[PDB]
Amino acid sequence: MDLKVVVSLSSRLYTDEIAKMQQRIGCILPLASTHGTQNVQGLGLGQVYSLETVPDYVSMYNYLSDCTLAVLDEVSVDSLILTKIVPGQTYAIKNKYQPFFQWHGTGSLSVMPPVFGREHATVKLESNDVDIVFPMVLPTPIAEEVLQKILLFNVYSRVVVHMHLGSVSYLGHHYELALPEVPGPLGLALLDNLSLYFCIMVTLLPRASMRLVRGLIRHEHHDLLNLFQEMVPDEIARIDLDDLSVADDLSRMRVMMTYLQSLASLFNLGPRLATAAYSQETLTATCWLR
Amino acid sequence: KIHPGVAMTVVRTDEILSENILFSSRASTSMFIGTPNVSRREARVDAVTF
Amino acid sequence: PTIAHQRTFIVVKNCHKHHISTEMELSMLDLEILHSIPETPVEYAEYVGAVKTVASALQFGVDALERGLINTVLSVKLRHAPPMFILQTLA
Amino acid sequence: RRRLQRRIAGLLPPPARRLNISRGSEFTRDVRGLVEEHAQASSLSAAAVWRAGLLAPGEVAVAWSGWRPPVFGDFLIHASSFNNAEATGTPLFQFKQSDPFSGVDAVFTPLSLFILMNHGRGLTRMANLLYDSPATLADLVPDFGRLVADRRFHNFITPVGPLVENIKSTYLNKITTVVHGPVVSKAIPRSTVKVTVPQEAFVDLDAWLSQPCPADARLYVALTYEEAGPRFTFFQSSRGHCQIMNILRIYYSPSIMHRYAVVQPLHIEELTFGAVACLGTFSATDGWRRSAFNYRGSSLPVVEIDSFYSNVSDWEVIL
Repeated sequence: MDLKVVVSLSSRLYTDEIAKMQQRIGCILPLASTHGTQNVQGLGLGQVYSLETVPDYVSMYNYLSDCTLAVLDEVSVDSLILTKIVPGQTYAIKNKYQPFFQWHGTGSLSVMPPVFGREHATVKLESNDVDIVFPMVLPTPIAEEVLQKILLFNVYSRVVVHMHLGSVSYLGHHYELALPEVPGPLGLALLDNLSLYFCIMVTLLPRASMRLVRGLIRHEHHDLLNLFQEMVPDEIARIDLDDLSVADDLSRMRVMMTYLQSLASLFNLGPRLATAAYSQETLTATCWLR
Repeated sequence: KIHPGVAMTVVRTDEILSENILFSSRASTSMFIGTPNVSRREARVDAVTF
Repeated sequence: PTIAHQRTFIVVKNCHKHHISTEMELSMLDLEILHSIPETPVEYAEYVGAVKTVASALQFGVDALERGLINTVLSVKLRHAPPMFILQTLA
Repeated sequence: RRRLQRRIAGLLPPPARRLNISRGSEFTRDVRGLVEEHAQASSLSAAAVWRAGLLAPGEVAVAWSGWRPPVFGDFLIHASSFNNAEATGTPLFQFKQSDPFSGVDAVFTPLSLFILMNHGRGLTRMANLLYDSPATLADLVPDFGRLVADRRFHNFITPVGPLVENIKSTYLNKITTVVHGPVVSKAIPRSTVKVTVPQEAFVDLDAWLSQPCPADARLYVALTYEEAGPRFTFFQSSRGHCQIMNILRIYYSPSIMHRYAVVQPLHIEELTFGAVACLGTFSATDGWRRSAFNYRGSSLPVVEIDSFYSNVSDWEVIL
């Protein structure tokens, strides 16, 4: 099967732009159309991530999850060649991303809009008058962390501690990601769905877990219990004054597991890539689309 | 239907479907022709798209 | 040259590549009945139509490339063509 | 070291992904070897079996191409529950029965599953014309109104892919469904099967929104519980599952207000508002060509998904 997309640049390409795009070989690029020959407009994430002050992340997640992906391998003057990522094939993807997030063995990579700034991943084509930005491919234990940091900065905006939430902290180095103030109507609808889910959580949550954790803060000193600072909250106590029953707790647990998967799919946005056999000396991972 | 203190100049644009004539002198462009290679892009469950 | 009452203009022109590609689509039925051998005349009469389909799809794909080469040549003649009202004064 | 060379000499050559042709009018041996696909059926003789390559291990080759064979499901059902004059490509819905060793299954067309939704309270002309007695369908499910009321109907129906082969048996019918894989027919002359979903149930979601053009537009089913009874709407969307759950909450946000307004969730199990599941992927350029399903005197409009790849998933709740 032939998966190869030649993107013919309508203009030429300068030598420094040749070097800057030749540095980004092996980096995943989204594609508007899945066909054999495309133009440079519609390539990359730079359409919805235009040269403006505010970033709109879920407007780019609406772009990333929809359109097809491609891995940049060969780029010369007047044309750059790509290799499509279709489901049902297996690809080798290299760790060629400027925030050096070390990939785990057989982990999961979730491609993402560039959270560490536009200019951290951008090739400016002055001759072709378009601006190609590159989506960041970071592992899902780090990707979920930076997405929840974005949404916690969203819900902590009217209250404001800032530099701790505004930066991701990795074992290699702590990195500072760019944060919007308004994602538009597409971003507030995400916290609308999340707030509806959290409200139905605080409806159907059981009480035996509260009866465990109240007496276990009052009994045992665990590292999972240090964040309370040895304080049992008042809603926990005034709920635990009511006597317990297992018959309602089974019906609460049977609607808790089904809802938690639906809450997990709320942060599962963006394309998911599954890896295999990643070695740090070759920096490549035999990785197929999930 | 009385006059305000101001006038206005109304600028509009007008598309026109022409029927052009292209001249091009003899031997003005050297070109190299490749080979028309068929491929296999995607095999669906009933049709493969060359 | 000069007129007595020395310049050399070294200029470089670079070629520009032009990729064109159309997509034909052939059903898997008239390939699996194309690979097999027919025994009865009503299956040979279908294998004939199945080789006509793949032949007129391949010939469609190589007709749409000598139709696309002329389109590319005409659309690259149409980009290095400044209009008459500029070249009647410039030339 | 030469025996290993002869072993690799059969293992080296990949499928021809490209082939530089000179003319299409010549139709060479090489482009014929490129376009030829090996068949899955032949006449029962040693020459036709050896030339079809049926005895080859793993795939078919006369003696890896992206083509995976489908896996079929075979269901012995009650012949009064199914109508034999239905279309060939129609999705079916197996009800996980409550009896431990029942040897007869319970499958449901979206017309067959519709008269479960109606009785207790277009399609309804055709769904009442196909099945003259809904009481023989209402006892396949042992407790339908109970299971709907506590919102546990979605995890009891599992979709089993579209029908391909249905032998008209008298008492205990047997049907063949592609439960996963390429939806292709099993017949002696092989022909294409198109997934027929009724038009008043099928609601498009790409046009309900009204420049990125993806390749595959996945098909979704949606069992959603309303006040008039549960519903089965079939969604066509080009976006992923993480997008389909958000846009399905956006699409069904008035109906959550309606279900919260007309009844009150006095129990904790009435909180769930339906669940959806992916039924499989089809091409986005030529999908969902409308057609008709002509029964004896009436015809309901039907939508016909061609080149379907059945891949069912577990239900994702909508809330």
